[PDB]
Amino acid sequence: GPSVFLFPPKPKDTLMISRTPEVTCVVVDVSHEDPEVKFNWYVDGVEVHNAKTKPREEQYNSTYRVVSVLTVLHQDWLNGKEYKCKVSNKALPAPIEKTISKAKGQPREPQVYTLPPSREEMTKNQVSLTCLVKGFYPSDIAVEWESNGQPENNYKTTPPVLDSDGSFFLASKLTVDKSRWQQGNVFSCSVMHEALHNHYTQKSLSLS
Amino acid sequence: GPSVFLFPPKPKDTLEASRTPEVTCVVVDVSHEDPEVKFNWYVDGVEVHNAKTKPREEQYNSTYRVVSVLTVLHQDWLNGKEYKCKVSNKALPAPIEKTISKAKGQPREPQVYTLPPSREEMTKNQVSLVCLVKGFYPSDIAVEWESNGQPENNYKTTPPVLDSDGSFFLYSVLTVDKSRWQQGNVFSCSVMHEALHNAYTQKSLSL
Amino acid sequence: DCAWHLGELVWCT
Ligand SMILES: *[C@@H]1O[C@H](CO[C@@H]2O[C@@H](C)[C@@H](O)[C@@H](O)[C@@H]2O)[C@@H](O[C@@H]2O[C@H](CO)[C@@H](O[C@@H]3O[C@H](CO[C@H]4O[C@H](CO)[C@@H](O)[C@H](O)[C@@H]4O[C@@H]4O[C@H](CO)[C@@H](O[C@@H]5O[C@H](CO)[C@H](O)[C@H](O)[C@H]5O)[C@H](O)[C@H]4NC(C)=O)[C@@H](O)[C@H](O[C@H]4O[C@H](CO)[C@@H](O)[C@H](O)[C@@H]4O)[C@@H]3O)[C@H](O)[C@H]2NC(C)=O)[C@H](O)[C@H]1NC(C)=O
Ligand SMILES: *[C@@H]1O[C@H](CO[C@@H]2O[C@@H](C)[C@@H](O)[C@@H](O)[C@@H]2O)[C@@H](O[C@@H]2O[C@H](CO)[C@@H](O[C@@H]3O[C@H](CO[C@H]4O[C@H](CO)[C@@H](O)[C@H](O)[C@@H]4O[C@@H]4O[C@H](CO)[C@@H](O[C@@H]5O[C@H](CO)[C@H](O)[C@H](O)[C@H]5O)[C@H](O)[C@H]4NC(C)=O)[C@@H](O)[C@H](O[C@H]4O[C@H](CO)[C@@H](O)[C@H](O)[C@@H]4O)[C@@H]3O)[C@H](O)[C@H]2NC(C)=O)[C@H](O)[C@H]1NC(C)=O
Repeated sequence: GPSVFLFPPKPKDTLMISRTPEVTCVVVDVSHEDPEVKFNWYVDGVEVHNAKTKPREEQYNSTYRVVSVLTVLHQDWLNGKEYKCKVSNKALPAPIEKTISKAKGQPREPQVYTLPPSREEMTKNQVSLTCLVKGFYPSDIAVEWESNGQPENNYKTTPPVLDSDGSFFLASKLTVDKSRWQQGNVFSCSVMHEALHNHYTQKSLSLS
Repeated sequence: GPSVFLFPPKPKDTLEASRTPEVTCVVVDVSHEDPEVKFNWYVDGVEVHNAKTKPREEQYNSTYRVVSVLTVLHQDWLNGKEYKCKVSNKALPAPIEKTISKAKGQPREPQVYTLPPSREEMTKNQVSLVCLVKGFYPSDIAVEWESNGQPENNYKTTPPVLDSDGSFFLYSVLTVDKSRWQQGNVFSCSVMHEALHNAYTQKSLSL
Repeated sequence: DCAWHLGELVWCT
């Protein structure tokens, strides 16, 4: 029979007032014989009605994928409201319910520290600029790098690691040509998190 | 029917001459009516007979968990030999085969760089000492910290992350009381990897 | 005061 999967909004979308956060109820294994699916939505037990169904998609394995999308307010998500999707279909002895929400717990402000390359890396063609982000809760975050207003895309970021005090830490490493580091260019670590002032902080780093 | 899982040895076990690395074949969902499981091991297609079975263990969800452990030689595993566990049982229509070995591809030597606490961190109770380990392949690694011959346990290490050049990297972060750092103590980052000289290196850091 | 990110508005208190 049909199965249900319910996904949160992207961190960025909940954090940027100019973006639109949405939760997504995905129903897989929908039969050709009974493709009609009914969605009910609840925000903290109270039903809402502004969900919209995305176009039906036929899958290579003879089933349909049906997806309902509920737009949410930023602050409802950040305040920790609970979102329930209830799915009904004829080929289903009983309706399936699924609930998701922000991680429970007091939010803690990330501490953001930029770290130049080791004197030992200076021999190499390319150098590592490190952004250490520690002491944040929950683990929902965005880390990006830039220089002179332009995104620097040659970075990688570790997944959040759970620390011994109950918060999370990660590190983000941007690899630049040594010559650009020598050239006095300023690089910036952009961190977005609910518990930061205005959801945003930026830390800069240049040849000392 | 039963299900099978085959686990690689610990990175540290393969890299330290004194420790004994092993491949582990786990069978779950073994029934009460047919608990007998036959294991056949092969090393590069060649059957070997030195596997040892662990005590049968009751899971209390109607099933047994049955484990076979095959000891391997350091060089055999590092030189990429392939290990196959064949599991037979009455509840299987056909025997189940699993195979594991080291990740393939030219091993690359990790670069180990130690990073002091930021000036901005220096107002806090405790500071973070960072060890950046980059440029390594495969991702089988171990990282530890010490000071004056004594292990420093208050650290966390990220899992290895795949980098744009096909090598891996991680960060390990040791958190110490600011005072300990301020007073000039040396802290060391120990890294074990098949591609290091003597499968080991150590980098140190102090104010 | 307001935070911006690559031109786009982040948040204002
Ligand atoms: C017939 O085929 C279908 C479809 O199969 C696809 O095509 C075929 C040909 C094959 O190639 C498949 O591999 C293809 O997927 C089968 O449907 C699949 O069933 C699986 C289980 O039945 C299900 O697994 C579950 O996946 C969860 C994660 O799903 C993610 O990621 C996968 C890939 O990693 C991706 O394919 C999925 O679509 C889904 O992607 C996320 O979607 C959401 C919502 O769209 C996104 O969130 C939104 O994003 C928008 C912007 O676009 C916006 O920002 C919104 O704010 C936001 O809400 C999100 O970004 C996407 N993420 C990514 C990374 O893409 C797992 O978490 C889950 O695991 C959990 O449950 C398990 C138990 O089942 C537990 O083991 C586990 O612990 C977890 O708790 C599941 O494994 C597949 O997703 C599903 N595939 C699709 C496409 O729906 C079908 O099974 C098969 N039927 C038969 C009878 O054979
Ligand atoms: C009855 O219960 C059993 C037992 O379950 C336990 O008890 C019950 C009552 C509950 O309380 C459970 O919560 C308990 O776990 C059920 O058995 C489970 O079945 C699962 C699937 O059927 C199976 O899932 C697969 O797990 C793999 C990872 O397993 C790891 O990690 C888990 C924890 O994360 C751990 O529980 C496992 O034991 C196993 O741990 C590793 O063990 C190996 C071997 O011992 C270790 O390697 C050795 O280490 C020693 C040092 O000690 C030495 O150095 C050796 O050299 C070395 O080899 C290793 O260190 C351990 N790792 C860790 C992290 O601890 C997944 O990889 C796998 O996923 C893969 O396959 C999936 C598809 O199937 C894919 O989706 C996926 O992406 C992967 O490709 C599975 O998820 C559980 O492991 C299994 N649990 C146990 C304990 O056996 C049983 O199902 C249930 N029956 C019924 C009918 O309900």
